[PDB]
Amino acid sequence: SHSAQDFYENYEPKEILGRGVSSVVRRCIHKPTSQEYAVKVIDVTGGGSFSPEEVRELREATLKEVDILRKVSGHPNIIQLKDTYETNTFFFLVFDLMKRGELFDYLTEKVTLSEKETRKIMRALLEVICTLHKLNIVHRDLKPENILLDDNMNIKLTDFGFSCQLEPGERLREVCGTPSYLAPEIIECSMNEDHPGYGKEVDMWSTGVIMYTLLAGSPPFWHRKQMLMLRMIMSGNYQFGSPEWDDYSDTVKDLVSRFLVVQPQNRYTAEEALAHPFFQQYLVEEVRHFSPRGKFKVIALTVLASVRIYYQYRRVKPVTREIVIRDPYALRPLRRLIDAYAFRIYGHWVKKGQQQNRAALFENTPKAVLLSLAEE
Amino acid sequence: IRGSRFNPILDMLAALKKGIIGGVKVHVDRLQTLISGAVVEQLDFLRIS
Amino acid sequence: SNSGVRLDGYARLVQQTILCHQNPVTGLLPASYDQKDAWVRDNVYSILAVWGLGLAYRKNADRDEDKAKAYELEQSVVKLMRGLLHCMIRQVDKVESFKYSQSTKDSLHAKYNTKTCATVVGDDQWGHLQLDATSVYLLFLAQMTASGLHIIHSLDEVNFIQNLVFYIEAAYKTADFGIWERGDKTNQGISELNASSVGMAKAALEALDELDLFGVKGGPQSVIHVLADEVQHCQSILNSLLPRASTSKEVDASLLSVVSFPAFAVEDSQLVELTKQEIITKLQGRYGCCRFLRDGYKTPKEDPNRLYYEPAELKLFENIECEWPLFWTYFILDGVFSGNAEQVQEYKEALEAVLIKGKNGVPLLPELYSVPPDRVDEEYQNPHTVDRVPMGKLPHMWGQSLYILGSLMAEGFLAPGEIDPLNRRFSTVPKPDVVVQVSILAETEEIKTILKDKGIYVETIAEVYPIRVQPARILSHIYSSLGCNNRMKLSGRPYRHMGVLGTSKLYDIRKTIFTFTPQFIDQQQFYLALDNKMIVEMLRTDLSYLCSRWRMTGQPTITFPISHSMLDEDGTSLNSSILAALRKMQDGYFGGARVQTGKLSEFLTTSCCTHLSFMDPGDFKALVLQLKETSSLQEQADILYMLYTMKGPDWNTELYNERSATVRELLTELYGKVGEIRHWGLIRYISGILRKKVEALDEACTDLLSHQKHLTVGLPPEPREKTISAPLPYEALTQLIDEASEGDMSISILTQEIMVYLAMYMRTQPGLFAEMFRLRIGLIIQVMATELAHSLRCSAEEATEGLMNLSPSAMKNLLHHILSGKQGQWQRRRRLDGALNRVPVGFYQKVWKVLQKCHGLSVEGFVLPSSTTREMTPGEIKFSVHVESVLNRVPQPEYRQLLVEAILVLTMLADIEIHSIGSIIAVEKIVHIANDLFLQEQKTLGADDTMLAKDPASGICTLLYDSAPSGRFGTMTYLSKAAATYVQEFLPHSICAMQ
Repeated sequence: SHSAQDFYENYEPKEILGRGVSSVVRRCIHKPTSQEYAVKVIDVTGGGSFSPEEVRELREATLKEVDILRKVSGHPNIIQLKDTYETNTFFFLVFDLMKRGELFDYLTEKVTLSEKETRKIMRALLEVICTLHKLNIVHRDLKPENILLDDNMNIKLTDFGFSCQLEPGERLREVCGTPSYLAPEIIECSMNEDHPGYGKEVDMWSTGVIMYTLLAGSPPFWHRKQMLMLRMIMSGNYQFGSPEWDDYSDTVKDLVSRFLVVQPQNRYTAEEALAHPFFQQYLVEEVRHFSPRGKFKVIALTVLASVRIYYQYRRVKPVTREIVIRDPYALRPLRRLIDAYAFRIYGHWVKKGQQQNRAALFENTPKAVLLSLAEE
Repeated sequence: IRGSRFNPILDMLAALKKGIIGGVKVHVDRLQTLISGAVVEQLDFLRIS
Repeated sequence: SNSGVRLDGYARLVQQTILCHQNPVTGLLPASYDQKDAWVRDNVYSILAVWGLGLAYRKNADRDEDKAKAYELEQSVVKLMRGLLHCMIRQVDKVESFKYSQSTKDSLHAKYNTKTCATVVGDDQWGHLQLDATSVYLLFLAQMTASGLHIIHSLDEVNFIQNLVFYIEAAYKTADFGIWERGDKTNQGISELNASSVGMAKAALEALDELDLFGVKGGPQSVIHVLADEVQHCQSILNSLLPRASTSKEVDASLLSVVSFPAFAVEDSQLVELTKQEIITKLQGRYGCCRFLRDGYKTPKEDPNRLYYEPAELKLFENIECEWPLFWTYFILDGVFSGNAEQVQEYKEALEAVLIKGKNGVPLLPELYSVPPDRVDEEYQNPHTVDRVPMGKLPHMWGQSLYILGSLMAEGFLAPGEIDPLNRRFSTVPKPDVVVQVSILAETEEIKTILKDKGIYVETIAEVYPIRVQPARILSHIYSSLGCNNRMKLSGRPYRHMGVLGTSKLYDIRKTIFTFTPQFIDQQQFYLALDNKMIVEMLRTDLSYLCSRWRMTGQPTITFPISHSMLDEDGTSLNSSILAALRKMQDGYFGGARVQTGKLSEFLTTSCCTHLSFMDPGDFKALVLQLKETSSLQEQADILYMLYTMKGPDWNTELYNERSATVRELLTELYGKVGEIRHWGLIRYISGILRKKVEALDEACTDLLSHQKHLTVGLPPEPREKTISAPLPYEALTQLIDEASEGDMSISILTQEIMVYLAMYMRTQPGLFAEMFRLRIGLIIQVMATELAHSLRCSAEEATEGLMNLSPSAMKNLLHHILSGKQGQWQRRRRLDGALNRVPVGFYQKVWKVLQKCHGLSVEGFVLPSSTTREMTPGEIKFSVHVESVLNRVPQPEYRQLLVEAILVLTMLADIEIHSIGSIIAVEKIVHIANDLFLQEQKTLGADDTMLAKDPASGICTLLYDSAPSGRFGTMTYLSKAAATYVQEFLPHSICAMQ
């Protein structure tokens, strides 16, 4: 909380990089070394339209945020707070410059992602979540919009505005965040005050939801009405589309089902998730010993794979323009091109909020008289 | 300048810019204009030696 | 010594090449060949070599012979300079006529004559409009004077130069024929903007900021005074349109001169390397470089006996642009200037091979090399392979003199610091920042007490008796007297608005200090200054603007008096926004700049001051009674409008028996009562009656046009709808907008306001105007009314009444909302898209690629022939215009959107197959087939007839409009199936699609 003169004579602002609800991010340089950085200027007065209780609570919130982010600093995959400057009207928070935007624009441009980058991002997120849980700190705000990408595909968590310390033996009873990412425990806290509380399970549910939306391309739960969406979430009857996931492995789908569990106790932890065979890999080892049955099994598996590879290659179908006449959605290239073209035509009506979402573009429902039955 | 001693030199430079220094008229301009159009005295003995 | 021999040889070469045709008495060289004419640009450019060799002689003379040689060369230079100045001064009437309004008929002649300094041609036989020549003339005049060489003799010529400065000061918004005297890309010359002219003008205006023409022995009135707003406007224009020469040429090689030795006016050197690499990779040839693509000058076709090119340049002027080594000899100087030597050697070696030796064995630069008339087909398949031959005039003094100067510079006899005493080589040096000083004053004692109550210490208008504060219009009326002469019929500088860049600096008038408030706090011009939010917004943008450039010496100074209208309703406290802004520029951070506050006493010792010397002394009576007795502002406005239109444009109403009350006086008095109630229900109504005009509207229009954009004023349909494709004068613009708005009066004001809103918006966020090619104010207005009606669920009249009552901040907010883009849901969005016809980014390219493999695309009778693809390129504008016109035949927005979807699905489906359809495609038939398939599928499912409804005039189900594009039940699948079926219908029983 040094004087503003130090910031004025040490950092020189530059052009705007982005805008927010009440803050804008600008580029700055460090005069001694000419190192680029990003500074977040927060107007605690809110342009003078804030009653002083609002100013006081915003100042308390930002002080809590800075002193909770002070401890976490050190992890390579987390945002680094380089300098802090405080005035009676403005806060200057200096972080690392990333380069590009966060996950929303990337996913919108690429429509859907493959498993190769998915494995890496999920591994990094699980490591970060495990480290955060080890430090007895919770976040409750995993959204794709709070994860930034570097030029080398590096992710680090940011926007900890809702993070708070959790004393052991305590059970929080507060409700916050986007309803689509709300775990059933939080909503149960909403209706009923007798429920004890929640914990890291909401974090696992959020991880499952973001994994689902990056894989399928649409959120697992979404509807035009909030009440029906909440009932949809409470029911916990997420379904798999038929002509959408016919080219994905069984292990990934099993992991999908394992992440999303209604019972809080049965939900998998970060350590348990990291031990799944999906992340299994080998470098080198020479202590493989077993019975002759093991040798026969391994040789049979090798022969079976060698035989099956050719048959799997042979299972390709031609273009079948007649099938295109009947149904073009069956073919994967036709589906991907139709999807990408629909996205580029209608690409500037996908933004923040429940009013507009990616799920509003796809219509897998058979639009007919069955739309009459909606709810009670 | 050496810190607080920087005031009298400012006053002297301002007075010099004004045009008069204790009843003496003064002119200020860039060196290139002054050197141009002026008689320059020649020392050519070194070339002979 | 060796230097003496080399300089003697160079002098001999120059004498044998250029000085042999100096043509004394007049002092003007002929413009080469047997043409018997004198072009200004060539005459100006032909003296640089002589000037450089004379300066080289002067420093090393030390002897009577060399001193005399330098004297003779200098007197030849001044003789030519005076001879060229005589041509300008003999035609003061045309300059005076051009000073008001812009036209080609009152423009100066571009080709002067030999002895007696007469005219050779009239005003309708040549292109007499070249700002570049005049600008470059003034630039070298300034450099010549700064070197220490007298050109000017009489003080009247100073007045003429001052008038000519105003003559060229409007180059950023005045279209010109161009340097090549050929107008736009094609012939039938139409005046159009180019970057070269403004790039040349900026440096010329910058050079004469303070340079006195009388040398070191001048007087109180010897310096040419120039503004600074025009320079920054020109810099913004050139930055916006640097990569492309104009809107019709992808690139012109003449941009090198702007970004090289003459008239350095460019920033952000990355653009410099970008344009250099682009010109190298696009215009480089074998024995020279081309001016621009598709120029037919001096070609074995075209029938050179004829002009006014017929629109048949399909392939007759492709890859046969001849050559121009002038741009090559520019490269050697550009390289040798700053720090480059290896490139200089490479370019010298390249240019030495293309040289020709004539009489006495001296260098000679040919004009161009022409392709042989027989080897033309080979070049079309193997460009830049067939040898060329010299052809045409080749005593080219321009390139020869430039090459001589470059060689002299490379030899090392002269230093780069001697050619430009003003040090124009350091334009790429960054400037860190500036600090802005702001002073706050109180109008009365009550306001001072109110500010002191909250802890703000200010001072009233009194007690500063040595310092006076006045608005800016009086300052403009003062500046309207500079360079005024009665004997030569010179009216001085015409009236114009001021930027905030001019009012910031202090002024001195007759041993007195004056400060002028910014022009945006003027409530007597327009009503947008009545809103505190916009006051804050324009303060923020203006502080940012001053903090950005500030190319003057000393800190700025801004005065912000606090007015009575800035208080709240009860008049006992300032508004919350004003107090917040005050607390914000306190603590030294407001907007995007550092703001320091204080008192004018401290700012006096450290602030730029300008000394000014040229102001130194040398039954209607029944209706009137009804108006007097009645009340209510509504009937007030109606009766005043009726009286003004019928009998009272200036007639006295005789309402008050002692004072003659004119209708205009009553109307302007009504403003005082209107402003207090904050009723936006008749203020615009009375403003339309008084026909108030917003200042700097032409600046906003030219900023709109400079973004490769087409404007359009008026509601649909044709022919009352217009198209402003070129900048227009203020009076012409006002007349055009009035004619377009007709008698609806308020439409003109609303159009002006929305234009101004776009005007301050594109600068901050030039990203939401993508996916758009043409804007219509009227269409936006109707969309606004429809959106407000839908939001309020009221009738059209109620929606219009609500819209016209909104505060201007509300219009800005709603415009931003709909520009961002943020049954009943899908259909509404499709209607909005069809209204705003937001076609995709690569739409025209895909349309062109599809047209390449088909005979055309018929749309309800009208057909787009495939022959258009060979006479036109996707990059230019005419294809976009034709495509939009073809797609705009249908009035229904949903139809145009579904047509776009169907033609795009045709584009994607054409890639899979490798065949030629050889037939015309009807998109409407494809749409109908897809609709029929969708209806049949829905009927097969079992849906009842109610949901399969039919629109009253479409034949298309509304559920199709409600349907999302993608998905397993989307419209894209139906459109693709219909397109594939139609393709199969006209295919020789074989698809053979592979990918």
